[PDB]
Amino acid sequence: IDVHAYLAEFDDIPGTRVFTAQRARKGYNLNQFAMSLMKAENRERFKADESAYLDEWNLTPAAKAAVLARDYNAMIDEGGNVYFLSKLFSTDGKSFQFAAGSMTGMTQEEYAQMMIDGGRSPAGVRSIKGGY
Amino acid sequence: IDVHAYLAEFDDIPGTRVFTAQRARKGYNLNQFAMSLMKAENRERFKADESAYLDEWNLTPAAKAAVLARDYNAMIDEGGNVYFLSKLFSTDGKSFQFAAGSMTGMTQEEYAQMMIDGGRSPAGVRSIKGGY
Amino acid sequence: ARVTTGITSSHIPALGAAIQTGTSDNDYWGPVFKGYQPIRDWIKQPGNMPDVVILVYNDHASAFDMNIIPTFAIGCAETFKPADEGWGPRPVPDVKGHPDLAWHIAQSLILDEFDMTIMNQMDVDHGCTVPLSMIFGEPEEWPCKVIPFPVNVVTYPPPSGKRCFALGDSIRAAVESFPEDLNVHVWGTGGMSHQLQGPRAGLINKEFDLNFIDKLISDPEELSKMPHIQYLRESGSEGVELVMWLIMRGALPEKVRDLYTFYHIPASNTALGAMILQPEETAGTPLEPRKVMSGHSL
Amino acid sequence: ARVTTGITSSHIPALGAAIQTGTSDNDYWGPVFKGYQPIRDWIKQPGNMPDVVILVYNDHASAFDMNIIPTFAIGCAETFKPADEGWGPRPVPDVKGHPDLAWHIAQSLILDEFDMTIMNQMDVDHGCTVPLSMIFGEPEEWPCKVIPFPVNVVTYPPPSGKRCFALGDSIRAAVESFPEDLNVHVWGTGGMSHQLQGPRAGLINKEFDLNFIDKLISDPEELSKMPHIQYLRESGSEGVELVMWLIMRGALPEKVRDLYTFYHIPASNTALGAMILQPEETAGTPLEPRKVMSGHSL
Ligand SMILES: [Fe+3]
Ligand SMILES: [Fe+3]
Repeated sequence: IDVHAYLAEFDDIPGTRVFTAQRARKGYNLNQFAMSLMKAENRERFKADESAYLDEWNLTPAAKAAVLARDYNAMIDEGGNVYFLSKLFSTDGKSFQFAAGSMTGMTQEEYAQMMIDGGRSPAGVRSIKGGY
Repeated sequence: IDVHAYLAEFDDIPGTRVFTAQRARKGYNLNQFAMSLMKAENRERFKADESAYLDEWNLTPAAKAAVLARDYNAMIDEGGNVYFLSKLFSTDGKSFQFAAGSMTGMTQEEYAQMMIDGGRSPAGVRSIKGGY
Repeated sequence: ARVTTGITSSHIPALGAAIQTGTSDNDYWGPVFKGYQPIRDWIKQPGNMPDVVILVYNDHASAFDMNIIPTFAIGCAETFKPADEGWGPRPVPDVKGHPDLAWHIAQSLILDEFDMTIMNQMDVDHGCTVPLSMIFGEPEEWPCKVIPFPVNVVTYPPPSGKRCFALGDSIRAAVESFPEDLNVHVWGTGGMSHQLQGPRAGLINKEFDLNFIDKLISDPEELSKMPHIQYLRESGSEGVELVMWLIMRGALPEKVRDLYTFYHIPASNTALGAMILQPEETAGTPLEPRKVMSGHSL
Repeated sequence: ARVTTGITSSHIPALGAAIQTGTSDNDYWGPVFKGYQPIRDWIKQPGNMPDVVILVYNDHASAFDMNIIPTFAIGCAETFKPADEGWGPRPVPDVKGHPDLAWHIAQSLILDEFDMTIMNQMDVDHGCTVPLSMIFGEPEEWPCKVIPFPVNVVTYPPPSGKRCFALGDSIRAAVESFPEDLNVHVWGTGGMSHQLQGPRAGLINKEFDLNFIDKLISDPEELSKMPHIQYLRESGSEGVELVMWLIMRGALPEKVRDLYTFYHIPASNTALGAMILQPEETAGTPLEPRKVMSGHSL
């Protein structure tokens, strides 16, 4: 019933940015960029010169630098959404596991081993204020 | 609550073809064609050669002939919806008052005098089976 | 954060045509424009101009073709262009939105169990801009923000009167929880009786229309129960646009005061209506005359 | 005209990529494809193969971009092409829909007060086609018709778990009023716990997923009241995809039998789950074994 209270609990979740309205309006140009890479003609033009392609989408400097550096965490900070952004790492020929592991600061090998063993435990990463 | 009894009622209204799914499926090509007249480029092409333009829309021979004859009653029998087709008569430079009167058999003048005098009366044209 | 006033206006494209061709003052159009003058003066007065207008209307196969047909949609973009309906884009200013309020309402309606479609880009057709030109004239820019709220009435079925009446109460509750103290209007456009198609085109039904106005003011709950077939039978195939007036009406309390009512036959193919309602509790003085009915047969 | 079976399945893209590259039998993928074998052998049995599948899934920003975000949509087209998600169109046959049943169901849901968006053109992403590949293998054409039913869980809020469970009950009602005697399935796709973004990517919660499976079978009405924050906190930011298992679940009666449950960790980033449920009154015999838990942690 209370939209404000419904959005505020999302802030207590560790290591997670929920794709709320405020992020969606922020990332609009960055997520529509990523959508254009569904078309093969756009993929090949983008790969021929990233920076000129990026300059047609009107990204903030922080968003464009995030793309060029392939820093998925910075891209999400500028309003990027993992499912629109999945078009970019697929353009690069990378898997969703690669992408996800590249946001954790583990090496690819450790992240793959962690999954084999059962994945990351919920213990300690449910609540910023509780600590559990 | 019963979809079949909801729709079947519509067939008791005289002079009226409600835009139900069944008409929408039948008119899909005819209405998409008319939507294309929202672009100034398409209007010029359509105008240059109508029949050639109509050939890209995969219409039935009846639907194609109704457009070329500008017979709006026959277009509606082919699934056309008046809101989509308004783009056709508008590309011709006609008004909605022209298009509606044309489907009544009335002349443009007697249609306009009837509107001025208060419009077509509902009496006798609400129900086929009931006669009112 | 407040819904102060509800307005309805018909939205026929010939009105904007009369404005563009300066025939707005001829023998046929004059009485229509004169009827809007009291609205034009009232809204301009100190304190009546809204900060934002939630504008509820049916897209006329302009923003939506046969491929994507939403029941309820809300525009959350910053800007909306006038659609090209076949004559070229209407020559009026761009409509500016209010993304913060638009997004707040969208999120609230979804949490209230409406299955909203969010639109971050779309052109606004005559359903949306004719009303603007009639109420605000021909400014260089519109004097307020506008949140377009398209409702499907083209492909059957449309939503029910009861769903519309309930959606307006939820919009109101989303407005009230918005943390800024804004003057917000809900407008419903379209109507009244008319039929644009087939042998029965030209249908007008002043008894239905005037009855509709009466009950919207005083018993909206009963009116929300009228089924689609009754609108189609009595008010013509296009008279189904009147269900939008229930969205406007549900955003006001039980007790409202009609400030001004205009009804006029004919206006192109249709019976033109327009009105202004405010919550009883906060309502201003009714206009004078309060009620005007025009046309050779009225 | 009857819903005989409810199936759920994870729709992870790396599954369709192990098939494409011929490595679906290596050591990592092998145990996954083997846990689907009892489903493939069950479904080809005469009387078990559906005429039509109503496939409920979340579009992953494929058919829908930021400009049009519908809460609930249904595909009423005759054909749907596999979307290009960055790797080129998935090399599987086009999905054949069922326009007469899809349109019957869309008209029925709107009559039942769901604000549906009708789609007559749309590409189907991995949400929809990966489960087809896992369950039907690699035929030249899919062996049945499929109605795609995309649900938003990308931009918040998604529909409540309450909304979702009620929706599956109205889908059941509309299939039962369809006058042909069709064998109709509802599938829900997605899940189970996973997180694709951020420093907490990798999150897997097998306690939450196994209790989810339990309650979905035996007390879905209670499970329907779980708020979104609990999915998010506990099963990862993409765990919210499990709301769609509730849509499948509300299309079956109160009493169901589970014929087969597979649960495996990991498959790419996620805990993979797949289940077959039938109304207890008409259920076949469960498979043997009835429940399979695989992967090194199990
Ligand atoms: Fe209209
Ligand atoms: Fe997914």
